[PDB]
Amino acid sequence: MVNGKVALVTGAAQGIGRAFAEALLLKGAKVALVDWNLEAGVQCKAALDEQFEPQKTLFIQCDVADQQQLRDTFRKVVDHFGRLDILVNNAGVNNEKNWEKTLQINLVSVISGTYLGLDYMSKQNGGEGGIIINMSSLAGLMPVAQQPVYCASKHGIVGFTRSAALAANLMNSGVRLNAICPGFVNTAILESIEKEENMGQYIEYKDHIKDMIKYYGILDPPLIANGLITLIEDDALNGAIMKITTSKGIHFQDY
Amino acid sequence: MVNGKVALVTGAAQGIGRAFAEALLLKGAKVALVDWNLEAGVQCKAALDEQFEPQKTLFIQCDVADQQQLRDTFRKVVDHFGRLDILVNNAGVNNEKNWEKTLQINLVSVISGTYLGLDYMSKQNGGEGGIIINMSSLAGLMPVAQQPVYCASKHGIVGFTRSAALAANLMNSGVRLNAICPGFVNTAILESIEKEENMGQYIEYKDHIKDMIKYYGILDPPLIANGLITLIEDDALNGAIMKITTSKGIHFQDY
Ligand SMILES: NC(=O)C1=CN([C@@H]2O[C@H](COP(=O)(O)OP(=O)(O)OC[C@H]3O[C@@H](n4cnc5c(N)ncnc54)[C@H](O)[C@@H]3O)[C@@H](O)[C@H]2O)C=CC1
Ligand SMILES: NC(=O)C1=CN([C@@H]2O[C@H](COP(=O)(O)OP(=O)(O)OC[C@H]3O[C@@H](n4cnc5c(N)ncnc54)[C@H](O)[C@@H]3O)[C@@H](O)[C@H]2O)C=CC1
Ligand SMILES: Cn1ccc2cc(-c3cnc4ccc(C(=O)N5CCCCC5)cc4n3)ccc2c1=O
Ligand SMILES: Cn1ccc2cc(-c3cnc4ccc(C(=O)N5CCCCC5)cc4n3)ccc2c1=O
Repeated sequence: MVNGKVALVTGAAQGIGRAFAEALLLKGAKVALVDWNLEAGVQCKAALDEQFEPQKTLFIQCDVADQQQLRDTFRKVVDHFGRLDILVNNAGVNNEKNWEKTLQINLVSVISGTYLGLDYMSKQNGGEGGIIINMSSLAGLMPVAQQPVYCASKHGIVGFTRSAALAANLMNSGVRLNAICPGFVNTAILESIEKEENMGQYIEYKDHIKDMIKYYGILDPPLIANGLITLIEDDALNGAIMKITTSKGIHFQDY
Repeated sequence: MVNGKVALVTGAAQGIGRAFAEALLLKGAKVALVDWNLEAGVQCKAALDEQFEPQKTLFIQCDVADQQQLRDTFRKVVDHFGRLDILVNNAGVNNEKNWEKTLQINLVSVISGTYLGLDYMSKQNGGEGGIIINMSSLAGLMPVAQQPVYCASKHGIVGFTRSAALAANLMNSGVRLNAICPGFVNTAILESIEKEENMGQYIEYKDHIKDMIKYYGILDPPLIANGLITLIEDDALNGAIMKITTSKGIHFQDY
């Protein structure tokens, strides 16, 4: 069940994040959208208000790269609603010129948010348990030539997820950690490859990514949401890596 | 071959780095030791001077985390031996309490050093070619419960190496990138898993990894040097993952 549970989704004003938020609110959940984009977040919240209830959503503007901001955002989330049951970490960028910030946002922020969610969720620290869902890509399971740091960040995310799952199992925290790896999703992050200001030296080789995209296909963000509702609804699923593609669909990386 | 080539090996004051430096100097290559430990580097340099020629070693104190020092160390290394031919990125600290520093030292520093090596080594830019070998662990392709962020860093190293190999093949830089994934190697980093000021919250489960170490045995740093020499000697090896264990031995991750 999801009804009555509090969900905290990072970067949920557009793309996959807002699809996750819509799915969670459809199943019934008080949802906190945190995002560093003020206008995008306000527009997303005002759109979600029209079909859902006004009081089941809460927008917070914060940069997940900052640590004090993330801690204070978690403080506001748990203060407003009251608890925390689902934590989805999907705030990624495709900047290769400033790859340091890309690594700080994709990987460091994921681990920091996971630790904060364990702080506010683990039974040892006081809580009932829950789920923490980390969003990686198939780049975390296979190499991508035109974006090395993004591949490294996704690999780090998947490794950290499938190790922290075993850790949390050992610590009796009651928190189950799973990772979601989509293929290509029709979002804005897909048009970033076409620009050199966040691609840099690899802007000359952006055609290979387009060829791969055409060969495989493009996934609707709603379908990705069906993955999130599938891991949450299953209690006996800890550390499993969800893979979403076109031909196969929603399956798992049998390790 | 490395009969007269120049190698920048990282973290060569002690442990695996010292074995790499000894092997390379035995083969005939000038070696630039880099370390953040003044005394540990000075003693290693004195020993290597007493063994090999005085002029084939150059010790430079630098913290690989600091970007300015790292780019101001490559400058002196290339301003001393003239060229750069081998780049061994080997600098890992196990510290889960300050996991931000661990991530910065293990993953960010390796990527920055690889980018500097491509800047100073790519055939199209001003160079001739060479090899960049990033040191990883078997935890780079397996989950480890008692150290999640270390697993994430190693997964990032593996993914970045695998992707950057294809990238460098695509840009015609002539630089070959490979990664090494040893098992348990008898060094001074295994004593850090028995320290609560170094492992933090996972110090109650160090027995689980100690059981694994006793089970798979331990490895001699000379074997990792043999693996490095095997990687460098073969010109048809780009992106191959180097696995060293005690039963199979030196072999490759067949992806
Ligand atoms: N869209 C795709 O085709 C794929 C995306 N993913 C992953 O899904 C995640 C999100 O999906 P996208 O398609 O990229 O959506 P997107 O284009 O909407 O980008 C994610 C959103 O997160 C927010 N965000 C970014 N950096 C942030 C930060 N530092 N602090 C707070 N909020 C921040 C922004 O609102 C941004 O629009 C990313 O981590 C991405 O790597 C996974 C596989 C493929
Ligand atoms: N020893 C083992 O059993 C395993 C080790 N490794 C890898 O080997 C490396 C560790 O070397 P070991 O010989 O095992 O032990 P070690 O800890 O003695 O070697 C690492 C050395 O690197 C240097 N170093 C650390 N941080 C630095 C920094 N920021 N700047 C400059 N120098 C720095 C220090 O001199 C340090 O002693 C790591 O890269 C680790 O991932 C891989 C698999 C298992
Ligand atoms: C059957 N099959 C087999 C292989 C396969 C591989 C991929 C596949 C392969 N490289 C990828 C590299 C990067 C990303 C990614 O995160 N991006 C894109 C760029 C913008 C940022 C967001 C996704 C990828 N996705 C997708 C589908 C299939 C597939 O359906
Ligand atoms: C046949 N076989 C099969 C599996 C296997 C697994 C490992 C194996 C399994 N977890 C590992 C986890 C971490 C590290 C590591 O980097 N540390 C240790 C801690 C201090 C920092 C440095 C190495 C590991 N090494 C080793 C050998 C075999 C092996 O020989």
